[PDB]
Amino acid sequence: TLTYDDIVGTGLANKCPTLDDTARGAYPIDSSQTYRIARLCLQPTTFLVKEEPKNKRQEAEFVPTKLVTRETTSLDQIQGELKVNSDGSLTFVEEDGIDFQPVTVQMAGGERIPLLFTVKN
Amino acid sequence: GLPWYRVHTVLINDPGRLIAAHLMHTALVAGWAGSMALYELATFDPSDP
Ligand code: CLA
Ligand code: CLA
Ligand code: CLA
Ligand code: CLA
Repeated sequence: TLTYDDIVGTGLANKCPTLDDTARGAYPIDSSQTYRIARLCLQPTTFLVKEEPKNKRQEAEFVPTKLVTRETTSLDQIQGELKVNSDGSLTFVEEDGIDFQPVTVQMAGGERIPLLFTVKN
Repeated sequence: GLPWYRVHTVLINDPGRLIAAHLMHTALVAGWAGSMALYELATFDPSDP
């Protein structure tokens, strides 16, 4: 129900679709039905950079980082056949879609650590 | 002919100019604090406590 001229600017197009609390109602998978996924979206919030542990060998760490490039982070519009193989488990094989958003978070120190948030292939 | 150590004596009386003096050795110190403070800060490494 929302137009681009209605959603542009909110920095909403980077946050993706919710499902209201009428959930927990399982989807009836067949095994007699082909089934595919439509725009699988991964909106993120927590980026943690495993701290290059100092020479000492006691539990390496996973520090929290500050986001830099505003909102250029989330990824969606991912589609792919959703396989229903033996033992009734579902396997989703992505064929294409926007999934390689390049983000750069600022580490504990002043480090600028850039990764390529992606769920490709 | 007033020798240098005697030159800072100038004031002694005239607390006015003197206030501005302490008013300085004070604005000169404070500075040095923030100063090297920045400095040390420009070099302290946190990487490992
Ligand atoms: C209410 C009475 C009162 C108060 C609170 C003070 C306070 C002070 N006097 Mg002082 N003084 C007083 C009466 C007072 N005096 C009287 C009656 C005489 C003789 C008649 C003097 C003669 C005297 C001498 C010779 C000196 C002082 C100095 C000082 C300062 C020493 C510490 C300082 O450098 O910190 C640093 C201060 C701050 C970081 C902030 C304080 C300044 C703000 C709070 C005041 C507001 C700015 C503006 C309105 C000017 C205020 C002037 C007024 C507060 C004195 C300190 C601010 C020393 C000094 O500071 O000289 C520069 C100094 O050498 N006084
Ligand atoms: C404990 C607090 C304290 C005290 C009591 C003093 C007292 C003094 N300071 Mg001072 N100062 C301080 C903290 C203090 N300062 C801090 C934190 C800074 C920031 C760096 C300064 C920066 C400063 C400057 C730029 C000057 C002073 C000066 C002075 C003197 C004013 C008149 C005079 O020199 O008397 C008599 C003072 C002496 C005869 C000098 C004694 C100092 C000796 C111990 C040092 C010997 C040489 C030096 C350590 C190494 C040489 C370096 C090279 C350039 C030759 C006075 C003795 C003025 C001064 O001429 O010398 C003090 C002056 O120009 N101060
Ligand atoms: C009011 C605001 C303010 C605040 C919050 C600070 C805070 C600080 N200053 Mg600082 N500073 C100030 C104003 C201030 N300063 C001003 C106005 C000047 C110049 C006029 C300075 C000049 C200065 C220097 C040169 C240095 C600092 C430093 C510091 C840091 C350590 C100092 C400390 O912990 O001493 C702890 C101990 C005391 C505060 C007291 C020690 C002195 C006592 C023992 C004198 C006794 C008084 C006498 C006995 C009175 C009679 C007692 C009677 C009541 C019984 C700290 C962050 C140090 C630092 O590393 O920062 C970069 C440092 O080297 N400052
Ligand atoms: C504590 C603060 C303090 C203050 C406000 C004063 C103030 C004064 N002292 Mg003095 N004095 C002090 C501490 C202080 N003194 C101490 C601790 C000592 C023994 C260590 C002396 C020994 C002394 C002597 C023998 C004489 C004075 C004299 C004086 C008066 C004029 C001298 C002058 O300014 O030379 C001018 C200062 C210079 C031209 C600076 C050059 C000297 C050195 C090379 C400078 C080095 C300091 C600078 C490079 C950086 C400072 C760093 C700081 C940490 C010291 C003046 C009222 C004179 C006086 O009034 O007659 C009795 C005098 O003859 N003082």
